[PDB]
Amino acid sequence: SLWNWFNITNXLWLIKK
Amino acid sequence: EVQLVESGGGLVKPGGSLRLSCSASGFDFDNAWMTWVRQPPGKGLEWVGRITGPGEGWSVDYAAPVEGRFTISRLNSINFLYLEMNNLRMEDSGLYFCARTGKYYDFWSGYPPGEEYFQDWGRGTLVTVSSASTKGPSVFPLAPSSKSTSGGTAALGCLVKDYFPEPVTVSWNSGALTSGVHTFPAVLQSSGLYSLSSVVTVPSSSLGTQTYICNVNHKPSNTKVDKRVEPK
Amino acid sequence: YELTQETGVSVALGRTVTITCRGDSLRSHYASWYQKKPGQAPILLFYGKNNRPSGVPDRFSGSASGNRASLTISGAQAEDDAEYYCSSRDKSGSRLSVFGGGTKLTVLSQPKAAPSVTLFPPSSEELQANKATLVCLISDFYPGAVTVAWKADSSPVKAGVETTTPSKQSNNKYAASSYLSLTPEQWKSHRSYSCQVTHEGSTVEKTVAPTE
Repeated sequence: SLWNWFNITNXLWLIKK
Repeated sequence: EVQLVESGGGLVKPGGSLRLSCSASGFDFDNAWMTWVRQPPGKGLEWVGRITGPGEGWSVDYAAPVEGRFTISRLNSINFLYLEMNNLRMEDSGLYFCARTGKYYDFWSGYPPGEEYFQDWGRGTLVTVSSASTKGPSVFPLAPSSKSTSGGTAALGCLVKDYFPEPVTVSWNSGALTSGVHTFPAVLQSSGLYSLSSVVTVPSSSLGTQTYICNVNHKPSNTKVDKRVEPK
Repeated sequence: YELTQETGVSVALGRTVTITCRGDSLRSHYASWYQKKPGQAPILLFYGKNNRPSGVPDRFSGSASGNRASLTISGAQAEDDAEYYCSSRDKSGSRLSVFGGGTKLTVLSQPKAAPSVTLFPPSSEELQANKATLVCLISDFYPGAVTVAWKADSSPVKAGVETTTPSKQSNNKYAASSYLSLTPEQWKSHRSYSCQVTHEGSTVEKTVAPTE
């Protein structure tokens, strides 16, 4: 599930690095 | 359009329990994040805990001094937020708010899990925690004198001491006297009893002609006292 | 509280003022500001990088640099006289939120007024109850920021002092009250008791004595 806000904010930050 | 109404607050003994309710309407309550926030008397706001939406499995995070004692729950069917409180301490006073929590996270500068902001708030409900029992006010007169006079006008009043719980309404001369009268806010002593003062300014050339009586009323203890203040 | 704000800041009418909020977590997280008036619900003023909610006037603007977050109010109006709190994460990468110490914004809409002090010695009726309470009343001053000190003879009084927070009067001026609880023995043991009230650099002192 991608609907965990914590999973999304974490999903989005690694894509910087 | 958004409406928030808290309820269930009141007086309670230390170690006791209480469940606060909060109704919501005018928005999608089922997916909205909710947060309880309290303000101790004479102090600022304090984050209690947050309940998430469906996407996060309704996960709940509490504060450090709160966790292990409080419990947050919600009923999306009736749109009601609940805050169960167990082993209540005196520090848990006095006022509790419920707020609609928003979610923010800038992609280029934000850091997970981002930040939480609160868009809408309610009036909040008052939760008083004390071990003190009901008591009647002890009235004492603040007699005017050379130590308490200034020009044509003089100052005299009453000292409503040791009463519980709030409030105490003080009038003068059966409410006829309202001009120049000032009722100070009450102070909470370390003993757990309230105390205030009701003063009134009057001409010095009226002490012989007019008599002054303060009318103290304390409904929590069912006590009315009519105290006449005379010069020394 | 790991987020620190100013205790109290004052500003003239129609001028700019900037309050700040300091914290280690602010290096990684933004901060949201809220306006708080006594007996009223808080209101979201600003949040994130550059997001101002609708309904909030454009004079409110936020910023962030290092471990500090600032809220600037260009051309502050009279009704801006209120309390303000900044909210953010307690730690970097934490799921918990936390507020700051809070800042009282003093907008001088009215002209600064001198406090009227009156000191009442323990009434004989109270003394018969084996109690003695010195009542020091303060009223009609602006802004609501006064310092009260008690003295036995020339010596400052440490414990036994309880003071209220300045509250709005009918004429929007401020008033407070201080009490000094003493035992009848202590009341009669000293030559005189004083009640020093400081306000905006000025100090008023009233004195009472056991005699007469």
